Amino acid sequence: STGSATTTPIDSLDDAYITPVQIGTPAQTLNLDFDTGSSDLWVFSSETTASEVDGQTIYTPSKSTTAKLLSGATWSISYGDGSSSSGDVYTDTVSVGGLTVTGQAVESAKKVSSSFTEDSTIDGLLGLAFSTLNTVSPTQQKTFFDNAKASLDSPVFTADLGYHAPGTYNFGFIDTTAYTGSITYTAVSTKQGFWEWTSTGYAVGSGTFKSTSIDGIADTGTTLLYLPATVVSAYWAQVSGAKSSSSVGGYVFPCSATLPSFTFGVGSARIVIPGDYIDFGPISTGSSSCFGGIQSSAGIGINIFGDVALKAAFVVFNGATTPTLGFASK
Repeated sequence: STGSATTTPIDSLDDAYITPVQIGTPAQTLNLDFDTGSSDLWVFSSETTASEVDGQTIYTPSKSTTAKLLSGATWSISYGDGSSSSGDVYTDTVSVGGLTVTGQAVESAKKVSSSFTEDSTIDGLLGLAFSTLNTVSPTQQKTFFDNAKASLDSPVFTADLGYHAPGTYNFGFIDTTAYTGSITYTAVSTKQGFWEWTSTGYAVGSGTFKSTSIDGIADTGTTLLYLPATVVSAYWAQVSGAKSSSSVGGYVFPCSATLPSFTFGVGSARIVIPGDYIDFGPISTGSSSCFGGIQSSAGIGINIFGDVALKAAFVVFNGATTPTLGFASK
């Protein structure tokens, strides 16, 4: 089997992407944030504290004839931006772009933190990291991809995120019309539960390529590109007026700037992030100070190839027995 679903930016900055997901019988369609940095499929629901729901579409298990309470199971998760949610668990039928999993753990939110409440466009998350990170207790649950893998034509999914435009998540096949040139595959460590890999270096604009190993994760749930402070400093030094602001919480730059591109290495191959991808707009409405899309990972504890990087590529998440990551230009 295969699945193919369009994923759509939630706002004009590509702060995140939502993908429609069918849950239950009859289908309840929720717009979920496909997150290769986590491993829980959770949703706003009929069980979510009413004051914490503001415009999201909710899953109502009692209206689904295939929903079953997973007795005793609870979940609780926190993300790198400090947001969180928790609740109990159902199993139900979940379909993405024509691909159907029965008995998928659907984690029903009883509580969500303010950032989720305040974001009316995201109805929940669909985790695509490794199932070892799944937070369900006392019986850990599998991700949608893990549950689907054996049924897929090929044990892969691909992320094709758009810049200020829709893109595609495919399951079970590689769309050879969706990228240019060749796909370069690179090794993955699953030891931390992430799609963790090692970039072979970087360049800033038209500058020479610096060969250096950068360990990081391919994380569709993170907006920006988080890299070592040395790298990030080298990038922003090429932007007149750019500075790191502790008050704002990262590098800012004059909105009047034309940003240089940023290249990252995948083996011998190169992915070029156009400068425009690195502009995340005024720090506050009407400001002429703009927030940078490349930020320091110092104090995160890990480098993160977030959407800023991934949307410049066609990315293969290969879930074969020995997982690997593939990147192509597009």
